[PDB]
Amino acid sequence: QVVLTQSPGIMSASPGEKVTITCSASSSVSYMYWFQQKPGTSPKLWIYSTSNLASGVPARFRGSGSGTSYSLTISRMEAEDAATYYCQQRSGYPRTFGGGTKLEIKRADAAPTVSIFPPSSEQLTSGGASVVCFLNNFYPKDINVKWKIDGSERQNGVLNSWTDQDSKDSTYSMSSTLTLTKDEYERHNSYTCEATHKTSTSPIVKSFNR
Amino acid sequence: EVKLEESGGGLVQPGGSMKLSCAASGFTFSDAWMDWVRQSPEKGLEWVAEIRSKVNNHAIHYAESVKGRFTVSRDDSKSSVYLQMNSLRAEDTGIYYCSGWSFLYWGQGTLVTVSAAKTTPPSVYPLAPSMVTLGCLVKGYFPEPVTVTWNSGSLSSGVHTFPAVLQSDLYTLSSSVTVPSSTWPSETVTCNVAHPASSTKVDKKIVPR
Repeated sequence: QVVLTQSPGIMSASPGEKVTITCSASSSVSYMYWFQQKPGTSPKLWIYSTSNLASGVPARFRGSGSGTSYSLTISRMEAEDAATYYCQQRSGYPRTFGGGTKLEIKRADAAPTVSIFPPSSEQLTSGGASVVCFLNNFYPKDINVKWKIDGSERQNGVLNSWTDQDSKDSTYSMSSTLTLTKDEYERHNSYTCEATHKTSTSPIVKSFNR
Repeated sequence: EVKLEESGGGLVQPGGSMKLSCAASGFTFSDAWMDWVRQSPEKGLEWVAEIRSKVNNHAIHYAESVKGRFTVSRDDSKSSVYLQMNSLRAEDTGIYYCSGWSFLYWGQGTLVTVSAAKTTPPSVYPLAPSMVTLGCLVKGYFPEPVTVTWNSGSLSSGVHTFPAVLQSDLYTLSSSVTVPSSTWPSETVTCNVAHPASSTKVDKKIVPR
């Protein structure tokens, strides 16, 4: 089985910039094929037989390469080009795909908007207490969340989730849920989430008291 | 135009079987090689099976991971391709695409979930505190997917729906919405949660504490 390694795994670019993504095969193949995928939809054939543009693919794109080394080049990127691109070989069986190169949009830095939410009355009735923190609309994507209960750091019981880049404003969001039993939750007074992001030297701190 | 209409997906326990069907139209099916491709976070895109055209003897190849367990077939008179999946494992979970004319055409995909976990409707909880952020917590459901909208989709901007996370054999997801703080609670904000697998359709108003 031919292994396809794509580089980079992930990158960002501003519209107008040249973008080159590469696919390296473990053994030589006659042709490379490329597919575009956007979240929530199927892959679309993008380039076939190394260098042929599929119908509808704009001229900005160019496929090239030979042997074990192939490339997909965007001469001048457009915002609509933000997607994951997969290479694929069909030089024998199994057909294989590279791991994808995710092309994201470069934008200005943005501080997270942080919001903390107590457990709802209805959840408490069930014997549960989820405290939720949203870290919304920040750039770039790296962020840390810390939970504190009565001022003391809480690790364990934390469910973290990260969005893909927002198609509107090009930012990232994160949700963090601390789940306790109702009994533990009522044992404590203050609940705090702290976001650390490169936009500030000091954490953004939102809290509530029971 | 070309349509590849997949069906037969869903939830099955390990060791179980599923049969996927793909009804094709808009191209000469008898000339087309057809393929199944699956997608998961862990393994990305994986070719599953190929079945060639009549002139190419309907020759069949499988990924080694499915050899002996999956059977691809086609019915040219019904312009349809099939994938019989036996002895299912957890790692067979993913979106299965029908692919036509050697990867030129792709279906929308059908989700196949292989787990011992039973179908469970979500518990939907409101998250209440110049803009105000609100939310809903969609907890303890299985299988995927859930859809979340706000005010029946009319609140389309300001919205982040976070990928679900599987813990304790149950998924949990959250969604946030931002509205002008002057408008809440005076104007009602409602999250609408649908979980087709359990035929769940619920509207949760966000009420102040």
